[PDB]
Amino acid sequence: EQMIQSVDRTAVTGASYFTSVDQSSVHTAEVGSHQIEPLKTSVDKPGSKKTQGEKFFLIHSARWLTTHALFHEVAKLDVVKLLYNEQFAVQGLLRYHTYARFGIEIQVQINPTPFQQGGLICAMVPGDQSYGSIASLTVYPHGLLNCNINNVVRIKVPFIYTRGAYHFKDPQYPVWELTIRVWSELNIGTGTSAYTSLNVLARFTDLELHGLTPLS
Amino acid sequence: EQMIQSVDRTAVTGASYFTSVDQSSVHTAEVGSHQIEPLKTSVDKPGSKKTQGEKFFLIHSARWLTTHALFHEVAKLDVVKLLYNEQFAVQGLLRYHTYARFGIEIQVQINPTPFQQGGLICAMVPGDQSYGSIASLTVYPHGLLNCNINNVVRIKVPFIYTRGAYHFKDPQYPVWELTIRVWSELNIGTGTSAYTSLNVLARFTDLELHGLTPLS
Amino acid sequence: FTTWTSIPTLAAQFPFNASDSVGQQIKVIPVDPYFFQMTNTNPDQKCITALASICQMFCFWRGDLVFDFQVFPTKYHSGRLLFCFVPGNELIDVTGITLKQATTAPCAVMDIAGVQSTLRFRVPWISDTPYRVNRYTKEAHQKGEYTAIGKLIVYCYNRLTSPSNVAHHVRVNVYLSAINLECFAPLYHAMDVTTQ
Amino acid sequence: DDSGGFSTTVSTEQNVPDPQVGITTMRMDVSGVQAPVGAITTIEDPVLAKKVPETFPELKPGESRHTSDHMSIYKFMGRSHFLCTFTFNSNNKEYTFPITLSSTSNPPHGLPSTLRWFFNLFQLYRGPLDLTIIITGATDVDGMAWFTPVGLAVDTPWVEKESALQIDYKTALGAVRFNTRRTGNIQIRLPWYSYLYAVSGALDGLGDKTDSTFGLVSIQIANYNHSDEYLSFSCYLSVTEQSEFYFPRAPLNSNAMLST
Amino acid sequence: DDSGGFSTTVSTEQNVPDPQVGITTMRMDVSGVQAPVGAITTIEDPVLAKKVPETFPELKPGESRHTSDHMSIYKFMGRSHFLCTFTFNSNNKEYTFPITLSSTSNPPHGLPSTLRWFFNLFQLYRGPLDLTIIITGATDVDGMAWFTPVGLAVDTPWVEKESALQIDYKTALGAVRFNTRRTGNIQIRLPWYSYLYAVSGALDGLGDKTDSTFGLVSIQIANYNHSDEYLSFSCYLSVTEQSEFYFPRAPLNSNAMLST
Amino acid sequence: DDSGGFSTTVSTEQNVPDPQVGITTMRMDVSGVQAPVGAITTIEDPVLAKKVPETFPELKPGESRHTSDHMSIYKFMGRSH
Repeated sequence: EQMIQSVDRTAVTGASYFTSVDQSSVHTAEVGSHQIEPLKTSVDKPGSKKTQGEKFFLIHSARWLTTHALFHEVAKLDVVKLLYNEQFAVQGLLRYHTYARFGIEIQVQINPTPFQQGGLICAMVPGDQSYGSIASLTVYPHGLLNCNINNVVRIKVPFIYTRGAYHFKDPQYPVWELTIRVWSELNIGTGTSAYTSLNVLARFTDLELHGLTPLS
Repeated sequence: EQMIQSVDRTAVTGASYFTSVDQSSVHTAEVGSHQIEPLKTSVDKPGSKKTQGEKFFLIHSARWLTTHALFHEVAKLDVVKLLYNEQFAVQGLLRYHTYARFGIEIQVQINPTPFQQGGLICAMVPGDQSYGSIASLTVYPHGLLNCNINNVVRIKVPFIYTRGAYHFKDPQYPVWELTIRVWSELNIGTGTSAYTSLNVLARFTDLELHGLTPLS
Repeated sequence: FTTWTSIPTLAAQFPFNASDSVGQQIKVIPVDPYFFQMTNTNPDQKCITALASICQMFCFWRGDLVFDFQVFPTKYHSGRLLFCFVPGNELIDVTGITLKQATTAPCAVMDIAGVQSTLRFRVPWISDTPYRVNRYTKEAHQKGEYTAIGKLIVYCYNRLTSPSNVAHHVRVNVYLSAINLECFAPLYHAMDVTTQ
Repeated sequence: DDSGGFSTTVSTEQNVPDPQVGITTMRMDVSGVQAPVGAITTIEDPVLAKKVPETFPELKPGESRHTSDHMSIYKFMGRSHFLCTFTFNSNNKEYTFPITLSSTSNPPHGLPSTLRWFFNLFQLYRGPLDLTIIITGATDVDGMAWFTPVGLAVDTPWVEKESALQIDYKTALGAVRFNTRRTGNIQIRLPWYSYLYAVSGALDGLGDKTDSTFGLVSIQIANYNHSDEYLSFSCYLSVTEQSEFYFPRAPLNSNAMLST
Repeated sequence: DDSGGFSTTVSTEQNVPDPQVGITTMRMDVSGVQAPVGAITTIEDPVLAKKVPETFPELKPGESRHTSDHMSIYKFMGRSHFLCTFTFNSNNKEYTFPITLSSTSNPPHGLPSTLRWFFNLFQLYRGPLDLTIIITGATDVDGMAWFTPVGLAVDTPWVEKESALQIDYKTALGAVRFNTRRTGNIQIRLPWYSYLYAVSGALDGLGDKTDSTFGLVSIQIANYNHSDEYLSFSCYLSVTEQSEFYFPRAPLNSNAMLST
Repeated sequence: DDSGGFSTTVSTEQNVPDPQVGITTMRMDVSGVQAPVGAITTIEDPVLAKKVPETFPELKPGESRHTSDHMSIYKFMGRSH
């Protein structure tokens, strides 16, 4: 007894999310193999989620001057919204994926000349500075600045939000709001320079992606 | 003997490719942890390289008619160039990464009515149809079409190119060129419909990414 | 020939003034072993790098490159820089890149202040072809044959703050060293000074 | 699968390279009382197209009666074939011809009879070649031959003129030195000096004049001339055992197989 | 220490000769989760300048795909390059040229294109060389080549005139005898006949014309001439595997790399 | 680290929740012949800001004399408002 087998009609193939089931199917032929390159024309790792979406991104550049009074808010911005911009590589991962869940890494670098004096504050505020005390900001995870000792601090805070995932197209409220206020006034004499720079390097940590969208 | 330790000055931190070394450093504080969601508001897998960049993408829609003569080339296109377009999710991975190395998966689905007759050819051609024989196309990895038996075929071919990586901004020549020619003429009588559709579903296999660019 | 190549030899020179804007391009560098621009008037001589003389006697080259940007500030200067790597060829309109668009490309941040000057920035092989040709023997441009696997841009990531009793510029030297270098198919070609 | 494209059927290995060695030898009846299963089949499915072909009850033809083998490229294109030929007009007219594997370059300025068909049967090429030149004609003529890879400065292709190059650029690349009275012929290899991976014969566009060429043979003469006699050089090619072949291509049509 | 110069720190071994063989081969990740320590460093201290260079998380490029090796001088300068060339005017015009490794001697009377750059990359030189001469031109000409070390009586350098020397002084030093019709080319060694230790290329003053030269190749002809035809000789050089190299020097600037 | 942001120093756990139960009880001298290390410190570094505060040679105040506890929210906001 001989039997000539025929082609199967039903087939469940495709990709992760794009799912197709066909009634008229055929055998997918395959020749060759995925060839590796021994004399590597690229000595670093390829593009991946781990190295692209988590890397320090400059979001704002201001300049702390001498004419600022006490407890003047130097910077007032959204850490999440400034990372949503066309000029970054995190635009490439967040454009097709709507939902977002992430931790916030903060590193702020300033550069004073040592013939000045004064100090700053860098707190991480959830939501808004609605009725929080200026003098009680150290309860927040903060990092201070000094013209005597250091010029680099870092702050690692988790996702503080009323929900779990994030919507980019219509946010209810900003998730984090990085604040920088004048902790001590910047004084100079004669000849000492009356400017010193300020930069905020921010990046995401522990990103999830859910629910792909067709729209931009 | 007591010793008060101080802050380290040198620090090597950052991301995969973005590399920074600072002279004025501070300890990166860290609070909380990356929280998981037990009542999952997303039952599928998150966005990744494995499920996004390898999924069937319709690249062309033509219509094989009855008035076509013998050995008329129905489709003439570039499989790699039509996948380079704004309306796909593979634009999101290839926009920041210049170099490319990929295998070509092909699935072509047509839909004839069973009161017609005729056949097609679907070969995969490296470079161009410069001086190849029309009658000797079966040496190529092909898949034929028939009004009698089947309507779904699949072809898996490797990366056939003079070099190893690919440049999107200025190609020397097209890597693959999917050809579809009239293998048998489509005849009808009276009342049988004089049109039948044609679709090409193509996707990448075994993609590498090297050498990120700042330009678009 | 490894003894001459990986030793850091001066290839260029650019200062860091204080009269510039945030994100202004200072100097664009075609990243290749064929890079030299300095000279001397007395005696009549054009200064060559030890890497370029080794590689100017070949048709092809392949290997990584290590730049060494040594600054000479005072102890009171400050500000930062951004050493972005823009790949491709030697001929695009590279001076239209926004500073936040350079954050997608691989890079490295750096503080000017401190007690360590030289940041050894290494160049990966970002290329479409495995063998990169010496095109400088020819005199006609041609798409397909390149010499630079990328272009370096030192951005004005921050401005220069300084006291009054020093100058308003910080000079950055450009050494040139290489690692994993490979060259074959010899020739003879006396290279020309790249005036960018 | 690394990609994630799932199917209801299984795609097998189609178009298996080198299915048979063409010697007719033994390696009863082939068909016979056993019924022919490959008599009727389905050709649209490549799985059932792999069935053994028979329609008649057969047996073995037998062992072949030539000791050598004439079904591999290593012993078929080993016999050398024509590439080009050229003459001389005046003193020190250095000649320069490239080797272009394209089929667009019609002969004599391109590929002649056998090499035009052979350099369009396979897609990519990576490896050396054999070069046998023949010197025939006038006597007491000095000469020199050398190699020059692509991507360098060289004289004009297929045009006989005075060389703008010098003895320092020609001899530093690698060369030989002979005389047209001693031996009059040179059998020389053609090594693979290329920065790219592999060259390809059949191309169009701007990549055909860039991603196909792999070598250049160029000759300068001296002590010319003597009493009036022609001076013609020949250039032949043959494949060597160090190269390989890739992706079997459909052959050239009948309107392209032309000779000089 | 034998001298007695004490210090509070330790001086290490700076500028280590031949740090790497230039084949790209294997001998995971080079950088990665491990932090780059050679990203930032201090270059004024040569101890901390010995740190491994990296700034990016990397991995191996892989194994190279040419079997030969083109990163050692034994197989780079093995391909021979130009030294000089000369012609003839009358009967028995013995030619005499020295080999001077100086960069002050501009070509043609000195070092041409490749050898001018190569004989100023290293300080001292001690060992033999390869000499390949090529005879091209008129026929039925007798000739003789010989060696003569420095510090002896010899004819005028780079000037073609009648030889004041004789057959007893030329043949007692060592010589060959040939004819321009039989073979027309000679591949000959250049042995190290020098009383000093090693010669040095780049010098100035009166020591440049004394502490650089190591050899002299000189040719006398006969049976000249026949019907009017040029008679040009060539002289090429290549390094041999018996010599060594010392103290790596900065290369030549762009105003010195000149050709003939 | 899951992200890949490397540093030359170590960031410790800052602003630890609920450092102390507010009952004054025992759980010799607190400071004394042993020198006060938390007298002088650096507050810009949160690592050295974790040092124990003292400036005087001290001892224990003792056990509190109310049985109930009035330093947790479960028994402070339990009285309705």
